[PDB]
Amino acid sequence: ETSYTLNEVVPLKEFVPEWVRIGFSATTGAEFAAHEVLSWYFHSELA
Amino acid sequence: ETSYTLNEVVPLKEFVPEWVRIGFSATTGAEFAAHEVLSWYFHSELAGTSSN
Amino acid sequence: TETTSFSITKFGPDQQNLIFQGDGYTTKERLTLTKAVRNTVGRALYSSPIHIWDSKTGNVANFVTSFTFVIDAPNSYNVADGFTFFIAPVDTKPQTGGGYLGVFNSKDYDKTSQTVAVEFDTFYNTAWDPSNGDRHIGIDVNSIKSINTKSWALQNGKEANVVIAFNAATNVLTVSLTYPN
Amino acid sequence: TETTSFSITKFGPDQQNLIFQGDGYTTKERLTLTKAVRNTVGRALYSSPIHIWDSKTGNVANFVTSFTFVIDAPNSYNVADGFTFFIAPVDTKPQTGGGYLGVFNSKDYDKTSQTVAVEFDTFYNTAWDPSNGDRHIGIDVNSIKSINTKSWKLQNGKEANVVIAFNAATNVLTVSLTYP
Ligand SMILES: CC(=O)N[C@@H]1[C@@H](O)[C@H](O[C@@H]2O[C@H](CO[C@H]3O[C@H](CO)[C@@H](O)[C@H](O)[C@@H]3O[C@@H]3O[C@H](CO)[C@@H](O[C@@H]4O[C@H](CO)[C@H](O)[C@H](O)[C@H]4O)[C@H](O)[C@H]3NC(C)=O)[C@@H](O)[C@H](O[C@H]3O[C@H](CO)[C@@H](O)[C@H](O)[C@@H]3O[C@@H]3O[C@H](CO)[C@@H](O[C@@H]4O[C@H](CO)[C@H](O)[C@H](O)[C@H]4O)[C@H](O)[C@H]3NC(C)=O)[C@@H]2O)[C@@H](CO)O[C@H]1O
Ligand SMILES: [Ca+2]
Ligand SMILES: [Ca+2]
Ligand SMILES: [Mn+2]
Ligand SMILES: [Mn+2]
Repeated sequence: ETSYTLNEVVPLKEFVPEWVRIGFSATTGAEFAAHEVLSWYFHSELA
Repeated sequence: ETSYTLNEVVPLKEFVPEWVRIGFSATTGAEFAAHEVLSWYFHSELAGTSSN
Repeated sequence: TETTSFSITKFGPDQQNLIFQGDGYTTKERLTLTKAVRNTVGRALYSSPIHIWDSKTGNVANFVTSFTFVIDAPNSYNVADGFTFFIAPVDTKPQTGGGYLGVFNSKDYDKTSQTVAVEFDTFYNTAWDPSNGDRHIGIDVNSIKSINTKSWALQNGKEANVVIAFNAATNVLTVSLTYPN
Repeated sequence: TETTSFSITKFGPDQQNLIFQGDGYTTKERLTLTKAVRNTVGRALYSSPIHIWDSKTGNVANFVTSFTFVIDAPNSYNVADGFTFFIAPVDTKPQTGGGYLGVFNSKDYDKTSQTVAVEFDTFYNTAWDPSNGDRHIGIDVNSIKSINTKSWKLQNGKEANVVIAFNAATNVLTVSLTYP
């Protein structure tokens, strides 16, 4: 049922190097929870 | 337009590990030539559910 | 043209095409980044570098990614810190934990960071999170203080499917979280 | 399911998703494996490992690769040694050069190499090559002496397009080389 969306103009080229690595991070501090990923799909194309 | 095709049954899981790296090699020795690649496309798909 | 694609539907014990950092490991068909233990970091990165823009040409990449994750906390109030999909330099190693979500080290813009991350933040860090104190989705560019955020109700233990897309023609980055209930 | 794909239509000078070995590098949008120079070896490997089979289910993967390549000999006679597309363990390193194509070290079957290669051999080596002396495409599993060969006439300086496909259901490896 429930969905959430966010959109922003983020000129990526101005912030990140031409080659990058992508992935996931998760942390806990004084409080905690397990963070687990079940599947992942990615596709990119540079003309 | 001239083509050559070759087919062979080769049972891969007998010859390669589960995880591999793919690539090109080219050598020259006493005799030689430039060996280049101009483009490459790859796609693999493992069921790990069905078979295909 | 250059294209990079991959999909891992069930992660498995020797998932050699992922780089695991901190406490990330794969277990029981899942990528487990953190266990419900206090104060740890876990990260996982796709093995190949991907070309996101080209200097010669000015061309930036279009991309799309989707993944389903589970945050499993002890109860709905003691949950922290969150989860992130980030894009960083090729040699990125874990940064500050806790509320910095292992990707950043500060609330002020730091051009050296070179990290854009979409976060699913479950803990209100008064020094930089929105004044409503809600759990939230956000886009972080080079700082843990998000340039935009949307409030989100965490459903503890439920799977959430996320799509993140970047349209290079408009530079709009879009993220959708949907709980299948 | 696990899939892995990429395409590189033109190789840039900083091609970070490939691992380069020996003399390989990218120059003027091409990947250069050897130059028209004596005794070198060049290899380029895609950076991710590829889950080609799974010992838990026993499933094997289907795959297609296609590439355009060029051999550019001094002239059509004095040409050696050839080019290879290979699948090897994740830690693969260059093996013996010359007629071993930087990928095998023996004419004899070695199960520890764990490489299968599709070669496009432009030099005849008496000890393991088709006695007819022809240049040829071969399918090599763990030795440089192919389990199957096909003669092929080299058109020097011409772009060849090859498709290599593997069908897990029949375990058939297909290779097609076509000159336009
Ligand atoms: C106001 C004040 O100053 N209070 C002091 C605290 O400064 C002091 O330590 C900090 O505690 C923070 C939270 O304090 C809570 O308690 C006080 C009063 O008891 C409350 O006033 C305060 O509001 C906090 O309540 C906690 O609040 C949070 C929200 O802020 C609640 O979560 C939700 O909140 C929303 C909105 O309020 C809503 O109500 C939800 O329903 C609710 O659940 C939470 O329920 C409530 N309970 C607790 C137990 O706080 C901590 O946030 C602060 O930071 C650590 O933890 C957070 C969360 O995981 C991280 O985001 C943060 O970055 C940081 O992470 C790492 O934590 C570890 C462990 O503490 C740190 O490691 C230790 O660090 C030491 C030096 O700092 C040494 O290195 C040591 O070896 C090492 O083990 C690590 O450094 C942190 N990393 C980083 C980068 O920061 C921090 O702990 C507390 C201590 O009791 O006392 C208060 O009075
Ligand atoms: Ca927080
Ligand atoms: Ca030969
Ligand atoms: Mn936040
Ligand atoms: Mn041969």
